[PDB]
Amino acid sequence: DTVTIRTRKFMTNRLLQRKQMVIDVLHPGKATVPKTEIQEKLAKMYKTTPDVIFVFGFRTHFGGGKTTGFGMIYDSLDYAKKNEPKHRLARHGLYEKKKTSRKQRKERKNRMKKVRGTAKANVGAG
Amino acid sequence: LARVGKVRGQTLKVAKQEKKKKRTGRAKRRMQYNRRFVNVVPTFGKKKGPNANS
Amino acid sequence: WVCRKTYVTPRRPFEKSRLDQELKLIGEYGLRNKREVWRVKFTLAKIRKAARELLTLDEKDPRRLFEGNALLRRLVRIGVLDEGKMKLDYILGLKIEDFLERRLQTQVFKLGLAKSIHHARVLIRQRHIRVRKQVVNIPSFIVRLDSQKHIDFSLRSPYGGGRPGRVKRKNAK
Amino acid sequence: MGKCRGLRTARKLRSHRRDQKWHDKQYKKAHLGTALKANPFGGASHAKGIVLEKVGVEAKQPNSAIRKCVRVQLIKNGKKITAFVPNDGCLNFIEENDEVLVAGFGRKGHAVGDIPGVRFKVVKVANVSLLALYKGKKERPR
RNA sequence: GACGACCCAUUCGAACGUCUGCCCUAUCAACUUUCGAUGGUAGUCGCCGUGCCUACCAUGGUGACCACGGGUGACGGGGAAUCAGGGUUCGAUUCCGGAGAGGGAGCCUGAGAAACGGCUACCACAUCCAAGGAAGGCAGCAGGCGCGCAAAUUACCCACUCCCGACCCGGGGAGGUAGUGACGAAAAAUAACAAUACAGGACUCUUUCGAGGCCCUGUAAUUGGAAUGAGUCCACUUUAAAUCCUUUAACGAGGAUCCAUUGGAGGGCAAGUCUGGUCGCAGCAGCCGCGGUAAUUCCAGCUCCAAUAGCGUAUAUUAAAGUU
Repeated sequence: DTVTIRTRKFMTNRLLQRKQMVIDVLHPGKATVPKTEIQEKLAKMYKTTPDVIFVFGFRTHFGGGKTTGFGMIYDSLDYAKKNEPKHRLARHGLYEKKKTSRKQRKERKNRMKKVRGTAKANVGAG
Repeated sequence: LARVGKVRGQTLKVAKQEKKKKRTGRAKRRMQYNRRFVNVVPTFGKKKGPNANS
Repeated sequence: WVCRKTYVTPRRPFEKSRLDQELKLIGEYGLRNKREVWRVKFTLAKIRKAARELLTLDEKDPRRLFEGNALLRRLVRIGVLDEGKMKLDYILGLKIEDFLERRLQTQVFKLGLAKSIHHARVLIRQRHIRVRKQVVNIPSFIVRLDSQKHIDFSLRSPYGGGRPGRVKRKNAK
Repeated sequence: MGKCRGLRTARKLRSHRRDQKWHDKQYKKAHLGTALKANPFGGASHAKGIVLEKVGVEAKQPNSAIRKCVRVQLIKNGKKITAFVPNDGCLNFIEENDEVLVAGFGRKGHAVGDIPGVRFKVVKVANVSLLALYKGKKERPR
């Protein structure tokens, strides 16, 4: 396919050091393409290269023909890496989580509560 | 004559269950429209009703 | 959250006179049930109630002006009323059938490409039409006046350009 | 007519109406609650009991028939109610010393039809309807 | 810059006090007082005003304009259902105010509590014990027993929304997400189009018969061409991670199955003086009435009628009721 990336209400968001717009996309006989492909084209429309671009949203209307999302473009990596909610950074990997599921935390906490002075057994040991 | 199940336990049981599929929704109203009004049959004053197995 | 009904039931359960009108009206427009009829008549009788207020309010009350002006615009915008009328008395001359002309399935048949009305409803649902750029599947679109000159078939269908169906391409295979 | 039409007679109107409303039959049952205390129901739509024993109940003239009711004791009151059984052969599907579910006729206090002394009927034997027992789309679970 | 402290102002309130507004009951008409009831004077106490309390002194206060007493399946309000006008009925329940955490009482800490995810005692329960003692309060989220006509998962997660802390970092069954879900509401599939075939009206052609005919119509016979999601399902998307939805491959309709039911057909009230069985028996019947061997009402078959992914039944309640 040949697809169009089209702006919508730009802001130069100096305080967070980024540029936030809407990602308005048209697709002719298809719709709903990977988000990875989208940020490539936006890389070569503001020459900021695709590792400081971040996008999300992208709900597709009935019958295809249009999809609309929301995209950020940071000036540098470290401004994204600092600000950015964790799951959006881990969305295309550079971070993870662990931690580890849920529960194993609370049952340990209440056991740690019932000792005093030494809790190093329960932190490793159960 | 106090006995129950009397009338229902001495009657014959028969059937002639359908092979023909009846219509639903839209088309059931379509046939109802055409068969009553858009035929157009009616004649002199009569009592006939839409049923008559008499 | 917030929900409410869009129709009401008749006070009488049966009445030979009533039933024939509801039947023959459904026959013309291809409607599925009486719930598709009473829906229309709720909206209409609502509009007939609002109008019935403003005529009894003082002439050149500010409430009466602002409401009527913006109301009649909406009745003209859907095309159940003319601007050669443009006053509140003609609201009461409005009736049930004029609405149904502006239904999507009615306008397909009347001013487009269809067989009998029963055909035209199926075309709307099987995604072979659009309204300006946008696919629809709802025969109860009620169609604004401006959008009557943009009713076209769809741009991906076997009716006009686009890929054939699975009856043709089956037989090709 | 024949009564005050003063401008300061709100008291003499609103106290009179509050008294003469009690002569109505309907109002007097609702607000005294003697209804609740006297009824075998608590005002609940249904109720549940345990069978005591089948009976035959004679009809009121002109009609002559035997109507095959039951008699039942309740779970939550321990008092006794005489309850009709519907369609032909449904008596057999009720077996003595089991539970049943009862319900009023549809006249809300009064005995219905040509059968006297009965004010209740029966709907479910044991999580199974009289319909499905009668028609044959279900069977006895025992 | 950070922290702390005294006072004043401010903010968030807190606490008392003003005026007006209340359901049923008289088979409740007199009520209240040295066990302070009403007032005066002084004092104690309290954050403060005050019979709040105490001493002394006076004898008042309230009521047919319903007091006092009793009842309430009575938390109050913002509201909800019905409705021409006037009304009637409901308000446990997402917002605001209040009261309470098994039943009573007392109290610590603090700016704020007579706190129960704090404490002490009594009373009613119930648990462990080596019998010496010890420990407990799900009207928090789930879950169990019991009670009944009657009501869901011992699921996922702090990403959203906000709160708490010494804090940009931690925590939160608040809250968000999914599961169960015909309480209820909105949307709208279950076959559309031609061929032949009979069939009908205007027509027009014929004196009529009859024939043609297109705007039709069903209906038989087979079919033919055409279309689509219901399902199945790779991919993308969704999001905390996922599901669903929308978007898209590949499969996916010839009516026999990719199957619409729930009630009714004597009158009220839309539809059988059809066929078989029963014979005042069995049953139906809101009501009026049907059945005693020729049943338009019962039990069945066929046909027909109503509403329709809904319909029936029981009960509370409103409209109908100018029968409050």
